[PDB]
Amino acid sequence: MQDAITAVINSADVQGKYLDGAAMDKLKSYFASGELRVRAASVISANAATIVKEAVAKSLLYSDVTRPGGNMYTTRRYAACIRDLDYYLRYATYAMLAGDASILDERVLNGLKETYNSLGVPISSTVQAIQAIKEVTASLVGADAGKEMGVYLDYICSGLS
Amino acid sequence: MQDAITAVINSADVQGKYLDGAAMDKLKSYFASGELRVRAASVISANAATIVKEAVAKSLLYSDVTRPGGNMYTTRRYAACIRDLDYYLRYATYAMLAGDASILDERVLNGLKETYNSLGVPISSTVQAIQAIKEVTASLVGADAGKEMGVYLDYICSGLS
Amino acid sequence: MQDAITAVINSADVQGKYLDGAAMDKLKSYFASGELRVRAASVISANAATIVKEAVAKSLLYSDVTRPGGNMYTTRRYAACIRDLDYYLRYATYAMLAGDASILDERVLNGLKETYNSLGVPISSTVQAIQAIKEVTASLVGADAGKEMGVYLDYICSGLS
Amino acid sequence: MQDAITAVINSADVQGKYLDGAAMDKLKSYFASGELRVRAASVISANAATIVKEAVAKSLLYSDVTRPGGNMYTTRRYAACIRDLDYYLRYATYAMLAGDASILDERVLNGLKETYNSLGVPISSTVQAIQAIKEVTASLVGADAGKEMGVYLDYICSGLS
Amino acid sequence: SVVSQVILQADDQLRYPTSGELKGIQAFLTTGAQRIRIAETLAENEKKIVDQAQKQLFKKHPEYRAPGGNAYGQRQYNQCLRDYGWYLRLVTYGVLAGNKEPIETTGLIGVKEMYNSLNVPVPGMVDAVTVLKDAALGLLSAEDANETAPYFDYIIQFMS
Amino acid sequence: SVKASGGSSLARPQLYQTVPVSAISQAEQQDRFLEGSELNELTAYFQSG
Amino acid sequence: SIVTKSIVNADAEARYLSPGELDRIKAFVTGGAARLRIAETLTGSRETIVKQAGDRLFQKRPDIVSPGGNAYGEEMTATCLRDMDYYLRLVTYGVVSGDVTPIEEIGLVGVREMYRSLGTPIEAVAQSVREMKEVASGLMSSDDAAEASAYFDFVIGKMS
Amino acid sequence: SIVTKSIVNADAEARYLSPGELDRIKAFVTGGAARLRIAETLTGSRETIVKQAGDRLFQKRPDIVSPGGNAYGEEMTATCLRDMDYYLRLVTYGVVSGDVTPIEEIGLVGVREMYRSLGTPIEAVAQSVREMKEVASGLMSSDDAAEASAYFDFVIGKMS
Amino acid sequence: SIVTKSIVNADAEARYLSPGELDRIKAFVTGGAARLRIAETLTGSRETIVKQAGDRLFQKRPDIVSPGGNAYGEEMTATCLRDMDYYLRLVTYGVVSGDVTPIEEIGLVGVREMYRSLGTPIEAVAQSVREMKEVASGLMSSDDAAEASAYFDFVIGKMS
Amino acid sequence: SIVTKSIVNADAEARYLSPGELDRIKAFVTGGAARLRIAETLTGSRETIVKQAGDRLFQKRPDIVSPGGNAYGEEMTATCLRDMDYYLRLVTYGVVSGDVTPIEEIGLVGVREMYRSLGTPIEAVAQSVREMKEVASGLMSSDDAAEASAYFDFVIGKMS
Amino acid sequence: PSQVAFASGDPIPQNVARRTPGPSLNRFKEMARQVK
Amino acid sequence: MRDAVTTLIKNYDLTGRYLDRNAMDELKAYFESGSARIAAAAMINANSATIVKRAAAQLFEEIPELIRPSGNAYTTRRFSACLRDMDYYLRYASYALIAADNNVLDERVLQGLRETYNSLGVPIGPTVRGIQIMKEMIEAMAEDSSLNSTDFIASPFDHMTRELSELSV
Ligand SMILES: *[C@@H](C)[C@H]1/C(=C/c2[nH]c(/C=C3N=C(/C=C4\NC(=O)C(CC)=C4C)C(C)=C\3CCC(=O)O)c(CCC(=O)O)c2C)NC(=O)[C@@H]1C
Ligand SMILES: *[C@H](C)[C@H]1/C(=C/c2[nH]c(/C=C3N=C(/C=C4\NC(=O)C(CC)=C4C)C(C)=C\3CCC(=O)O)c(CCC(=O)O)c2C)NC(=O)[C@@H]1C
Ligand SMILES: *[C@H](C)[C@H]1/C(=C/c2[nH]c(/C=C3N=C(/C=C4\NC(=O)C(CC)=C4C)C(C)=C\3CCC(=O)O)c(CCC(=O)O)c2C)NC(=O)[C@@H]1C
Ligand SMILES: *[C@H](C)[C@H]1/C(=C/c2[nH]c(/C=C3N=C(/C=C4\NC(=O)C(CC)=C4C)C(C)=C\3CCC(=O)O)c(CCC(=O)O)c2C)NC(=O)[C@@H]1C
Ligand SMILES: *[C@H](C)[C@H]1/C(=C/c2[nH]c(/C=C3N=C(/C=C4\NC(=O)C(CC)=C4C)C(C)=C\3CCC(=O)O)c(CCC(=O)O)c2C)NC(=O)[C@@H]1C
Ligand SMILES: *[C@H](C)[C@H]1/C(=C/c2[nH]c(/C=C3N=C(/C=C4\NC(=O)C(CC)=C4C)C(C)=C\3CCC(=O)O)c(CCC(=O)O)c2C)NC(=O)[C@@H]1C
Ligand SMILES: *[C@H](C)[C@H]1/C(=C/c2[nH]c(/C=C3N=C(/C=C4\NC(=O)C(CC)=C4C)C(C)=C\3CCC(=O)O)c(CCC(=O)O)c2C)NC(=O)[C@@H]1C
Ligand SMILES: *[C@H](C)[C@H]1/C(=C/c2[nH]c(/C=C3N=C(/C=C4\NC(=O)C(CC)=C4C)C(C)=C\3CCC(=O)O)c(CCC(=O)O)c2C)NC(=O)[C@@H]1C
Repeated sequence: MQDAITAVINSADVQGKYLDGAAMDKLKSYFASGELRVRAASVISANAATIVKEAVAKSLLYSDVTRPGGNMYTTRRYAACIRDLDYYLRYATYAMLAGDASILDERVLNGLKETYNSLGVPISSTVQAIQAIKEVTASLVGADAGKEMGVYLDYICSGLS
Repeated sequence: MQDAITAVINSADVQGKYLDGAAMDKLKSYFASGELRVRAASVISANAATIVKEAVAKSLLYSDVTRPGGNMYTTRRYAACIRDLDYYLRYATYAMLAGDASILDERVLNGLKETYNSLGVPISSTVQAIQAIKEVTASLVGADAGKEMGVYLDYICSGLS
Repeated sequence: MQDAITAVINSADVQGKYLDGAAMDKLKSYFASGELRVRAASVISANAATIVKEAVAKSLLYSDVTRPGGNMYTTRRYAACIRDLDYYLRYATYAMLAGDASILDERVLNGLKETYNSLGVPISSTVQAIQAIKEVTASLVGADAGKEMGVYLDYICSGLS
Repeated sequence: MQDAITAVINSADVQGKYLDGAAMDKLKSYFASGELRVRAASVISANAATIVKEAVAKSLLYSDVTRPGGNMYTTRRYAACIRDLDYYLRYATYAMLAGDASILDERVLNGLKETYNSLGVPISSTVQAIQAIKEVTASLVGADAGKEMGVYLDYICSGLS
Repeated sequence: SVVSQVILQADDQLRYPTSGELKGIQAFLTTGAQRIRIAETLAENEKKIVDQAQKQLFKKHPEYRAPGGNAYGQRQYNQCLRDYGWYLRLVTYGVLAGNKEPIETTGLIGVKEMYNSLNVPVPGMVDAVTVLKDAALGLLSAEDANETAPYFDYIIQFMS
Repeated sequence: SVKASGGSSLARPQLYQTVPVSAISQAEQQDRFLEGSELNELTAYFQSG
Repeated sequence: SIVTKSIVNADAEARYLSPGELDRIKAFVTGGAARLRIAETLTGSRETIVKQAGDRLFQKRPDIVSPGGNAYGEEMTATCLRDMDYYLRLVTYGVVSGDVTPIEEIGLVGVREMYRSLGTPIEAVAQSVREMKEVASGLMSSDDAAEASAYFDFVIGKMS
Repeated sequence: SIVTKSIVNADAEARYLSPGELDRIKAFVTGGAARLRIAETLTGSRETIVKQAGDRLFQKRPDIVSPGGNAYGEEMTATCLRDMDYYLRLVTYGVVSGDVTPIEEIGLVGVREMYRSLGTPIEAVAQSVREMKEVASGLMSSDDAAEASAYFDFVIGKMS
Repeated sequence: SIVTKSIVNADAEARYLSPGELDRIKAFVTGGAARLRIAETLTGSRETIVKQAGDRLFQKRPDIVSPGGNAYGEEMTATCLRDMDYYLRLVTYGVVSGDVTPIEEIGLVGVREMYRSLGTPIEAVAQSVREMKEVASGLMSSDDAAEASAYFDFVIGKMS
Repeated sequence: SIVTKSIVNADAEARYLSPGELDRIKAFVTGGAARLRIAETLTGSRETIVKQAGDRLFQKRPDIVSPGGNAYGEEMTATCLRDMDYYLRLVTYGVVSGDVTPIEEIGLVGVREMYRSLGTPIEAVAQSVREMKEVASGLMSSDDAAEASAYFDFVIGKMS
Repeated sequence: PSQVAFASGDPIPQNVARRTPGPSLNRFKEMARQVK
Repeated sequence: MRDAVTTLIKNYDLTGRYLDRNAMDELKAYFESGSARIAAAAMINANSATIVKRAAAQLFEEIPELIRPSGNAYTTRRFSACLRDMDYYLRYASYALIAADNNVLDERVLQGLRETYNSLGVPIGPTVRGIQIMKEMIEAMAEDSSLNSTDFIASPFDHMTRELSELSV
């Protein structure tokens, strides 16, 4: 994985030069926008079960997915879906802290598509669940922090689709 | 693809209720910003060649990417990269006038990581190219209209990263 | 794996309802067949080694398969072929007891063709070996339970096809 | 695809420099061996079906594979195997005439292993069939052209394995 | 006919007609005598069938004679009777042919939009074909009814 | 069960057409920017919105 | 089921079924009529066991239906009774199969994670299934209610 | 099979099964007893058909068993008899199935280039199938001989 | 080269190379000494043609280096002569290959859109390769000048 | 011819001929005199070449002149010698033209269908062309027979 | 000129109702009614 | 596409065997059941439209959330798509009843159905619920009608239910 600072360092390293002025400006932008990422990660780590619980109430409860025959029917499948949503929320928090979505490729999206297609997991239903996660965390954490969280959760949705 | 109006109306139809308090605010913001977004897209469509002209002059030229051994070395690879920046600008205008990134999710981000990782296109270099397009459009069409383009442009950057 | 009772329970649970009269009829049919299945399983479990002995003598012995240059030549390969026929007999006994080929789908036919193609194991020769197992078991148990065992042995053969 | 000439041209081009003397010795060796390659390709194009005939007679006939239950049981699958060996011989002559194994990795090999795994085709047995093709071709054409054909036939075998 | 379907399949797959389909033509030639008998009895006794079917339909659906329908005048009444007569006629045609292809080329392909343009209800006509089936199978003998029933049955299936 | 999977990639069927989607997709299938026709489309629709 | 459990154990030991296991399967297929009689008894009294047991649970733990509770309200009470009926159906499946594996693969693996995601008191759901056991033993005979109470007590032990 | 062809022809037009193909399916079902009798006769006399037809083939065409012929030698003669037994088994499959689709799928696709790669005269294998046809026609009644010789002549057409 | 082109054409036609291409391949192989002599002469004198052609182009077209021109600037002129060295290298690649396929696959496809996105006059690039052609023909012998100049003015004709 | 298929390739690529292709025309023109004297020598020896080819064919494979063979009779052997002489004339046309296009467009497309319809042993015709190769290499010099044997090998590979 | 910011502007919070038991649980709802 | 006679021929061809007495007994059983299979399929053709309408009505009254908002039978477009899917299931069930084999169901129904339903969000539980509802109403109608053998009718619907269904246990 890499953050924004590590991405700038790696780009300047494979170019083979020192940090020029544009790299300094990108670093200054990240250093300016870091504190809001810190407080957003604090809020998400505070309420991390509540976004998952509320978003499952927003999208998946009392529906065909949790009804008999659905993919979230049994308790083991419900616990697996809650585990998957916890993974998505935690890794989106990691990507929001890093300012880069590289960890989502390295850890999450490298095999999730083929894993879900082997498992029979409804990718559309997971997309609606992650959009519900996005809406709940955007209501909870603020405006621009909610925008950043929505960007990384839409990256997770784009990796699933 | 879908736009902001379709997203609003699908959320309202899934909820099963009418357009009570916030859908109206989103739609009046959309219809208010629409004519200036159309004017911005008119300016971008008029000056579409020149944006990628000094965008590639600012970002990719006189680098090891353009040097021999780089991915943008030959004339065919150069013209393909120019056509890709034209694609990014055009679909960013599409997402701006739609008010939603579903066109980017459905026609851009569905296989972009696949084709770039299979071909060998440098992700950091093309991210810098779209950042150059963002600052060029922000200079050329205005700060706020340039930022309205730039939220979809760095959505494409986050999809690339 | 699924037997008849678990298949009925799985179907009714995905239906979401309690067990109706058709479930009662299928359960009573399986309980009617169960004593014959248990008697056949006991006879096969007693005569496990002799069926494999007669099948190897009937099909594989004194041939180019067991001659030098054959895949049953070296005695570790011979003992592996014996253990494979014990696998087929034991899992066909399991499938006959269960009234279902789900265990053959999950544990026997799972990658068996790729396994044998990687090893160099002769596919048609082991098909004839399973056929010899089918004839010896039909001679040793009877027409009815021998036919029931031969259904799953032919299922193993068609999976190897 | 690339022959030896396009291979050394691209090797000079990727580092961006002109042809040196050491790169010229590659063309000297290729133009030394070119008429041997021409006469070898003429001989194999004359006797194209004969090599496949003696290879199947040497390796694949009267084995397990033609027997009922084997991969070459039906006449359609026998014709498909003859077709595959014609493919291998023709593309091996293509790679021998080009002097570079790019056409094999581009049009024969990059997608054939998983195709044979999906079809259940025995990769070890078709590697032995390609070895029989190599032995019959080296008997027919000569020592140097035989081992030149055998290099690309072993390239096909290594791509399959 | 089934001969036409076999010969079109032979021309499609670029070879002479095969053993099982030739036995199909032979079976068709054996049953063609009773097919001709069915055509004769339906042609001679069509009138009671169409009369019973029209009174049964128009007592089951009291809206075409009522205001708000499409069968007010005697010319529309004669048009509905003409549609009944042509449908029973096409069924006799397909019974003679042994299968459905004359009915597909004469009165099936485009029938839904055909009657949407003339505002005649398609479920009304599937009720019409079912009551005409009831009249025809009541008038015809038992194994003859079993032989000629799937032609009408495919008519209701293709209508809806 | 089924012995193979083709993969369930996400399908996004368009439930109904609205005129911004219509104009954007109209030029998107033609592989071009929104020229003056689609600009007047969106201009009139955003004025009447 | 008992057959699948015996096959899984014998497969893990890499052997055929034991004669004791075969005798247990013989006893199971002879007692099939009795256990399906228990099944039809439970499907006959599906709506009464949940009724009386929910009444006992609500009078035993009124914080469940108190304001601020997890099952506060009409619709949350209905969801609680639906989960009760789900567990009764799983007990019916278990006494049919003769094994607790159909019970535990559907409603006991991940139940603690599910109910901590929902905020539901797991010990109160356990008390609900206890009350279902007492109501079933009320409107059932002695030894067969002991037989069903074995699977009910498995649910209690694995849940609480 | 006949049932396969009828279902495929219905599904290609996306309809249900037409009356003509249902009549052809019931003709297939009624002829099943006769086809089973013919196939049982062939599989009972499967050794003497191969023996007598191989004898008649090798007397009529001594060039293929002369030195320099394709079937010269004891092993090659036994392999030729094995090929004739294979084609007789395919004929029994076709008689059972009621058409020529199993024969065509198993042992008539790529036979020309297969026997060309083997170096075997395809007209001589067709002569072997012809002698099998003559022996099989002599070992049954006249209509059964015609019915089996239909599939035999299909093999003649696809191999010559 | 011609080897790659002939192999690709035969692969498209799914056949081996005919001797009408094999004689071409062996004659192209034997006639390679002249082409490698041209290539080594060009890469031995490689900078001198660039110097002379740049001097003659900047003499013939002053508006290239004029204020407001495309190559107005020191690094502009440096990259202009770098593009000239690029195209001379591609000419040597075509001389080495005996075919214009390396020139097409490296520096002819997308040249027009590339130089429109650079602002550089394509006809002036054509003039640059033209002065390259006269300088090379001046410093190398007559038939040798014809062989190299054929590739040179193929590049010129692909430009303009 | 090689020049006309170079024209075909250049027209398919929508361009003039590459300098490598003009070098191919150069090599074709320079080798034309040697190819023409090869063709003149073998058309001077056109009679004894096919007489010795026929006699060598008769010694290789004697069942052709035997009863039961295709060429039984003096007129049949005369037509066989005429066909061999016509294939010799096609070898003349191929050596003259410089490619195997005249053999392909006169007497090599559909040769399998032609000789399968005629009943002609195609391997025996390949043996006749091989004996023609042997006697042509016997009475032809080494490089000239090497040049003709490539076209002969194309005839062998495409016809056998 | 400052009113262009639809997506760049402050996003509007949404009123999405928490999902409730529907008419698949009608018997359990009327059961809860008569139990009270 | 393989019926019972074709899959028996394929099973014997894999082992390279002639048709023995067990094979002739299986063919005799198929050929004696074939008249009842044809009568059942003609019954299926008879009441197809009314049975898909009343089966959809029974499905949507058992699970009423499908025709409500957030369900996948909400619009008339979704309603007609659900009717088309149920008619597809009935048509291929008729094909499997004629063929006496579920290989047609495997080849043409079930091999991409989970993928399409997960792609479009279509539920897989109410689908097999409607399939089983069709099975119960068709079996009851065949019991009402003069059908001597009705045991084979449940086999294609139960095969669809098991293959399309999700492994709960
Ligand atoms: C500058 C952008 C960088 C760069 C790019 C580069 N791209 C290609 C080729 C392709 N790009 C695409 C992508 C798309 N096609 C579409 O229709 C869409 C959605 C609108 C996308 C995103 C594809 C498919 C190709 C291959 C074929 C094509 O040209 O369309 C190349 C060429 C690769 C080659 O070796 O031929 C290059 C070089 N390279 C850089 O260095 C910049 C970082
Ligand atoms: C009743 C004894 C207690 C109670 C229950 C309660 N549960 C829920 C919500 C759910 N419970 C489940 C559980 C299961 N689904 C299954 O398929 C199985 C196995 C067969 C089980 C055990 C599920 C899935 C839900 C979510 C609802 C849905 O299906 O969409 C609630 C509702 C909470 C809410 O809506 O947020 C309640 C109230 N609560 C108590 O206090 C009693 C102790
Ligand atoms: C929840 C939003 C939806 C959903 C989930 C669901 N997932 C599974 C099972 C698995 N999911 C994964 C995926 C991952 N692998 C990883 O490495 C990571 C983090 C980077 C993830 C998220 C895996 C491996 C499994 C398999 C676990 C197992 O073996 O049980 C299930 C269970 C399916 C089952 O058959 O048990 C479910 C239900 N499905 C839905 O319907 C929700 C909308
Ligand atoms: C002789 C000392 C004893 C004995 C021998 C005996 N052996 C067999 C049968 C077989 N033995 C083998 C063993 C091997 N195959 C190998 O490749 C190797 C090592 C190189 C060994 C040791 C095999 C394969 C057979 C089967 C024969 C076949 O080829 O199919 C028999 C025959 C048993 C029968 O019933 O056919 C016998 C009698 N018996 C004695 O009493 C001596 C102690
Ligand atoms: C006998 C009528 C004629 C003939 C026969 C002959 N055949 C072979 C060898 C083979 N024939 C086959 C063909 C089939 N295999 C199948 O499974 C089927 C369909 C069920 C067919 C048609 C095969 C595969 C072989 C190779 C043997 C093997 O099993 O590997 C030969 C031997 C040729 C050799 O050189 O070995 C012969 C002689 N020849 C005649 O002259 C008769 C006209
Ligand atoms: C000189 C004859 C003319 C001229 C040149 C000029 N070129 C550039 C910039 C670039 N030219 C290229 C061209 C290529 N690079 C390759 O690898 C190949 C194929 C072998 C070609 C054709 C490139 C890539 C550049 C960009 C620089 C870089 O390498 O990154 C300029 C500069 C324009 C600018 O805006 O910077 C100029 C001036 N101009 C003329 O007028 C002469 C006709
Ligand atoms: C009669 C005066 C009124 C009436 C009654 C009625 N409707 C249904 C059932 C359905 N209604 C619909 C309608 C719609 N689908 C849409 O997408 C829209 C908006 C354009 C509408 C209006 C549908 C699909 C159904 C079937 C699903 C369902 O059961 O709800 C019934 C029940 C029929 C039955 O039980 O068989 C009745 C009695 N519909 C009208 O339009 C009049 C206002
Ligand atoms: C009705 C029982 C349920 C239901 C159905 C529903 N299906 C779709 C869409 C599709 N269904 C299919 C499936 C098939 N294609 C085939 O070729 C076959 C077998 C012959 C099948 C079974 C496909 C491909 C689609 C997509 C396009 C199409 O309709 O062909 C929808 C539409 C969903 C949408 O938003 O577009 C619906 C509603 N939904 C339910 O809730 C019932 C359980």
